[PDB]
Amino acid sequence: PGVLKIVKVYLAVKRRIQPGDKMAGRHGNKGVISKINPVEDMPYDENGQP
Amino acid sequence: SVTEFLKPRLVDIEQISTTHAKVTLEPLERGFGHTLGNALRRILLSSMPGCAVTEVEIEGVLHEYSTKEGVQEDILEILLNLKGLAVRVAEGKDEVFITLNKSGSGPVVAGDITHDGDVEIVNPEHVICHLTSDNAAIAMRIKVERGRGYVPASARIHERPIGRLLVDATFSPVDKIAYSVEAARVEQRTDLDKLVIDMETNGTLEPEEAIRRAATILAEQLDAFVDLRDV
Amino acid sequence: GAEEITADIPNVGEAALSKLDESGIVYIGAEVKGGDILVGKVTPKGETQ
Repeated sequence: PGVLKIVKVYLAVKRRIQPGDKMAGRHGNKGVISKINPVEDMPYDENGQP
Repeated sequence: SVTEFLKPRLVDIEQISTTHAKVTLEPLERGFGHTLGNALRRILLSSMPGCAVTEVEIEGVLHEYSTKEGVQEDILEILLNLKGLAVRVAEGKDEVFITLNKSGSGPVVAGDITHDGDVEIVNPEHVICHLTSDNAAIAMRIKVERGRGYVPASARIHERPIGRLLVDATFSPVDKIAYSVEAARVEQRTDLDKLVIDMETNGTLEPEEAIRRAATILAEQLDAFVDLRDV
Repeated sequence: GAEEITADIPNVGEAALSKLDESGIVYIGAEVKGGDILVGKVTPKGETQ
């Protein structure tokens, strides 16, 4: 009662991973992302795969 | 002698496939193989120019979170597929428009794109979408820009008509870099070494050009130390 | 009075009305950021000293 019109708007937001987001496995290993490291700074194997 | 070193040269380029190569630098003195290898790997993996899809316009489509009749993939999945397009744009152009029109059932791939001859598609077998009906048709206008690094759509500085879809751009053509330092058989000395760089890219950038661009960046950044002064 | 949904928003320029239609409702497919007007509405107000 008293409502003349309703307009509903649906917004789609793409959320990317960032420091502060919570990530976990299936064994209770939870954590928060601290840094988004560049690829050249990450540990890599003998085949160059980081 | 002791004060004079031996400068490496490009002695071999092996092209295993269109997206895999080995580049051999020889001769290298003791310790210089690892120094140059790490420097070149860090420069190649971070600061190589390339060309990437940035804008897509599909007829009858207003946003990515929608469907098109006769197309099995959503528009979001089509944009994700277009992110994997390997495009080489002729020097002097930092922007190009290519078109993709296709009707009838079948996989719509990169080899169906119409380009003006200044654009080369390196992976024509790359699948962009699937048309599941004989009445189905697709017509996209794709924008390809030159750049360096990773420029997401949000980070682009801000009119844009509704229908134009922004695509996150990964301009760097280099995907994986490995390097090894092995023994070199030069004249009579045994202290020299050989650097082998394994490059896995998307086929857009040549190996030799990549090596020279990395070396140019390294030399330009070292110039500040070579001319050390208070600025 | 009755609140009205319209594009006639006082003290707002044509920059913020670009994404609105004649009825004052945002277009479908409009890329919007914080503070952008989605539905324009005006409420009658009384006498103000």
